[PDB]
Amino acid sequence: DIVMSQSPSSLAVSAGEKVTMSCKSSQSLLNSRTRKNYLAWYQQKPGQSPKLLIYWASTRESGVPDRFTGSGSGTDFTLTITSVQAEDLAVYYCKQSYNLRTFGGGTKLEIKRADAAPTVSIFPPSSEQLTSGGASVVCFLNNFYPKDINVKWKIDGSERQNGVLNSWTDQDSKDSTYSMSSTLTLTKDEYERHNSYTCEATHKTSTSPIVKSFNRNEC
Amino acid sequence: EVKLVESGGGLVQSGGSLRLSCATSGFTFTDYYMSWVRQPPGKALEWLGFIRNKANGYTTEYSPSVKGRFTISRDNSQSILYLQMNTLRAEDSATYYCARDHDGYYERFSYWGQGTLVTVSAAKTTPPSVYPLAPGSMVTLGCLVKGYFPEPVTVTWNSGSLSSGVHTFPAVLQSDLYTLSSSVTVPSSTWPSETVTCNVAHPASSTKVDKKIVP
Ligand SMILES: C=CCO[C@]1(C(=O)O)C[C@@H](O)[C@@H](O)[C@@H]([C@H](O)CO[C@H]2C=C(C(=O)O)O[C@H]([C@H](O)CO)C2)O1
Ligand SMILES: [Mg+2]
Ligand SMILES: [Mg+2]
Ligand SMILES: [Zn+2]
Repeated sequence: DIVMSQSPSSLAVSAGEKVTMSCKSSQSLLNSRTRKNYLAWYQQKPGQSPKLLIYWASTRESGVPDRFTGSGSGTDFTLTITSVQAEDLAVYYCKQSYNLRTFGGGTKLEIKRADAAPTVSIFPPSSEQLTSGGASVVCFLNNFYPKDINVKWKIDGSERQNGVLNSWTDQDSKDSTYSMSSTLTLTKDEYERHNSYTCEATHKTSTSPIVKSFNRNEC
Repeated sequence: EVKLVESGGGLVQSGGSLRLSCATSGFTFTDYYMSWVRQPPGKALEWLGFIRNKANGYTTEYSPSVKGRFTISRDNSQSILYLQMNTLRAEDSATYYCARDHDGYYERFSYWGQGTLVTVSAAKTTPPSVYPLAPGSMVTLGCLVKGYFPEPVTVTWNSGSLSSGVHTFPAVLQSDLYTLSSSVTVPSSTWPSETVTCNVAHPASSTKVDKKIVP
């Protein structure tokens, strides 16, 4: 059959530096009749469809920045990005079309940047939710780097770990940061037994956690 | 301008069938092979099959993973491509893309649709609850889109006019329902003096919601 394999699985590179990734086929993709390698590269940015970058191994599609260059032949191919930019964050796929078509497993390119502290915001349950018997408290931790972050919820000063939804965005295409949402969900009955609700974020950018709180009596 | 637009994705039970369509314009349809490709959430692209162009008698080929179970066809009068899926299973849950393929010369998929999401599951359709997130130089506001099934939902802010400084958090499945949230950050001088509204849609339940963020 034709097995396509890519390397690395993932990597991070700083803006302005060079990126090299590789694509192997289990069989030569060089068509002896047309003298071309039937190997294309696609870029898939977060939440988008794949976009064609390179085909016949080295032909750069119209409108693709000159920083993207495909090379190689036979069973081994390379995509090189010189002077990488924040917007190049994406999964890159190679694809053979020598015998039907088969995609490689992708290489995830992340962007390294300077550490950045999160901006933290807390939100109490809406009256339209409380009326239904539930109470979700939301904390946004926005625009930080690197991705690793700790959030604790404290209720009247005591840590709680049950009832929590955490979700990270993909890296931002403009500023190369991450954001995270943390949602604590309680019943209205339990919500009404306590006053102080606190989101505490600990990130490598400070030894001091960022603390956001609200008090039910103040709503 | 070349346009490819998939439709027909949604929730379907295990063992069921579903047919996707892909409307096209902006190129000579019969000149081109057309492919289908799918992507399970967070996983790699998988080529499924193609239908050849008129020069090659519009014949079909399929990956071993779906041969005998999926069928590709095309309407050459209206320039629509179809994928019939049968005996669906959980492993078929994925975003499905149509892509323009070979023209007898170039080896490339020039163009891809936006994709249509298929979910194979026994769970029922549940519309979201949509809750405003208002605070108790910049101000951050949000919407909580809670307890829906299946994916996806769409969230915009002020009908898409606020796009900068928006973060929409990927949905998370807990106890058989999805929840997501979306934040927007705007100058404090502009809210609440100017209106901020999240617009949420859940196509599975035809839900359309506009939630004004009120101080
Ligand atoms: C024209 C048919 C071949 O094209 C495809 C196919 O399977 O339809 C699709 C294309 O993207 C390539 O994968 C080729 C593959 O390179 C084989 O190409 C051939 C084989 C044939 C054939 O008739 O089966 O004919 C081609 C030329 O037209 C003959 O000069 C070369 O497969
Ligand atoms: Mg941001
Ligand atoms: Mg045939
Ligand atoms: Zn309690």
